[PDB]
Amino acid sequence: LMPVSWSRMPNHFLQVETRRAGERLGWAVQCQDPLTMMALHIPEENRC
Amino acid sequence: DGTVDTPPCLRLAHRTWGSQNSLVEMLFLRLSLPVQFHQHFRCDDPEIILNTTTYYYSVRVFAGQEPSCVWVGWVTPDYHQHDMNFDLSKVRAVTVTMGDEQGNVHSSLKCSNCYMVWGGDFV
Amino acid sequence: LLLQTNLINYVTSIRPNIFVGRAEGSTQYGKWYFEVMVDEVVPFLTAQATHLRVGWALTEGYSPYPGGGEGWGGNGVGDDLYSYGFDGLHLWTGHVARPVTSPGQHLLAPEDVVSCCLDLSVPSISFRINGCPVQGVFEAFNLDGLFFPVVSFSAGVKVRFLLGGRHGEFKFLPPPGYAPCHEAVLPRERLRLEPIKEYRREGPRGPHLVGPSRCLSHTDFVPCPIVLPPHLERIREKLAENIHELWALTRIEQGWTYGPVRDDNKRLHPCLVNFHSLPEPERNYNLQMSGETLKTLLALGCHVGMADEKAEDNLKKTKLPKTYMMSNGYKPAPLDLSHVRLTPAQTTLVDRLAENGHNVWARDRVAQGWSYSAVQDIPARRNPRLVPYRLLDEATKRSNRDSLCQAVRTLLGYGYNIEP
Amino acid sequence: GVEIETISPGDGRTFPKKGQTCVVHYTGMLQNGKKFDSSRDRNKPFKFRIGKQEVIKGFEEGAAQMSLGQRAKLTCTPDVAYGATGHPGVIPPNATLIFDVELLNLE
Repeated sequence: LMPVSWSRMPNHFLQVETRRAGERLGWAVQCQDPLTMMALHIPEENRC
Repeated sequence: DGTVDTPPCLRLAHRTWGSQNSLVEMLFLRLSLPVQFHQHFRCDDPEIILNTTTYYYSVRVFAGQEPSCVWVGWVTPDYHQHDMNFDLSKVRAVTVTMGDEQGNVHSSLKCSNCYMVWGGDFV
Repeated sequence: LLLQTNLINYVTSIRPNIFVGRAEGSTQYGKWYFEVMVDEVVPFLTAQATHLRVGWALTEGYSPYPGGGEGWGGNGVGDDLYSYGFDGLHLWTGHVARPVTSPGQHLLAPEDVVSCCLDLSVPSISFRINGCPVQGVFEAFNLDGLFFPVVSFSAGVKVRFLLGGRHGEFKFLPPPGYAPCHEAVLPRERLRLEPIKEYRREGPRGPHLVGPSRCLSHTDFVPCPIVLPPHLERIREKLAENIHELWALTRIEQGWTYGPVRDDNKRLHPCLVNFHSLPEPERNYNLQMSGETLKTLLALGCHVGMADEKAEDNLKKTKLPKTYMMSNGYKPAPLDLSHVRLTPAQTTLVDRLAENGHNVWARDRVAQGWSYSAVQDIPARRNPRLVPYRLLDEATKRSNRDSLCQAVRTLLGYGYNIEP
Repeated sequence: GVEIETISPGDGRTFPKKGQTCVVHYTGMLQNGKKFDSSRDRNKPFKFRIGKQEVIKGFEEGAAQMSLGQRAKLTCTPDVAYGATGHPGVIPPNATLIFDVELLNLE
């Protein structure tokens, strides 16, 4: 078990819109645009 | 190599246990291939050995190593606790229980990310 | 035996700054509640199902990363041993779905309100959706760290938070024993919404990269705490008479007069004449507060010695004008400390004493059966300063500091020196 | 061995009758969870006629047991589909199948 490893940043992230609306409705959060990626599996370890 | 007196085996020996920057900390050994439990549960003689579903492996702690600082068992892939202060209290274990609308329970499942024993609990 | 490829969705995780945990020295409640109202979910924007779960998570263990990870991918709440998820019809924990028996069970449809019952005394997490409770709970999990609410979502999900009446408005009544979640906010930080363990933060001039977040520890909420020499035994009542005379000068400066009753609304002070005019419970209090701050003064390593009692006695009292005398006409005469200037070593030591004195006070208050909330509920055992001293905001931090700066330079005006 | 567990309820009254077509936006898995099939990736609402045994037996028996617009999780046993040999190349022998269907329209 080595402690750290080099991974790769993705090129885009989820655009999150957080804003409190109203003193009784509360804090709102939303997202609309979808972003997907391809993934390998290595099935012997279940680590994509 | 595996002999007539010894099974096929593999060891771990410390290189620098003497002086000159002898590093020592609690390292974690996992093997490389998993075993797979069957899809549904059940719910030597050549007859018994060709129908059996139960398996055995073995470790042998050498002399000069304390079983107080040895933990042996089984580990599922979603386990990433890397600490030098690990004791068996520091094992994740979550108990899931479900019941009816009456409140009487139906099942009590415990998932743990680690299934081991303590070698210090025998010697 | 080979590798498999697939398109999957992204997930993130968000939380408020509400980190509840228990320990031995527990200034916290241990049984909380909050609500989440879902109003806009597309079931299928992508090829994969739209991921949306709600639950609780630890601090030091749960680290969702935007790609890869354990399982097939898109791992979020309940996807390992550090969080416990619910989606409407499954209990997500340890990366496995658990089929539940809920009345009218379905996914998190719009116009639904889910709730999370949490207990820290017994390890217990429960849920109700739209007032209707679920038939399954979690047990026996570890308690080494804090807990905060988490919702993990895929794209195409709009949802709102219901934290407490000052911010949300609870669409259901909490079961008795469950505090509204806007109470565990720390005094140093307002309520805010944030991601977890992130590295990218979109800035003005380009995007920004951040380092690892510094998390509050598990035991950052427990507070912390001999013989007495005879040369300080006599001066203990001397500073005690100095402290009450300085208090009555502080009382008369705002408008407290000498009254037989103690009425703050009428501005009445029964300790406004002199320290001997203070009652015997207040006279014993002025001495036992004197012996406490001195036995801890030697305990930190500050060496004290007795010298120059003549120049100490030659220092007169502070001048009290006609405006300084209250309605009773008796202005107290505390010892003058205008000659003594406190050192930066003493300015360091004046904070370490007020840190200890406030935390040993709340240690008695924690033994008195009290816990923190942002609101002040005295019969419900809530005092808004029930934290350790560095978690206290600067105003009360200054308030005990200017309180303890009075006793320093007068004892320096009593001739006694302080080593560091 | 046709177990239907609901995911989202539909009309509750409209059911497919025989001699009729359906449009199902399905997807399937195995018991290990490996996703061997979908329909949305091909962006095509899959259609078929009931009764005429175009699909396997565990599929159309699950199909008439749904309402219009309902979303159901099926579980087809080994004996009801691809029993001994299984599909060549795709589905292994004696494999239990797990489906996620949705009746789009047309009964």
